Amino acid sequence: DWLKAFYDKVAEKLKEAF
Repeated sequence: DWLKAFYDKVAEKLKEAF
């Protein structure tokens, strides 16, 4: 579940970025 966690966490950082 930590991975489902790194997934949304990756789209969040990339969301702010661009």
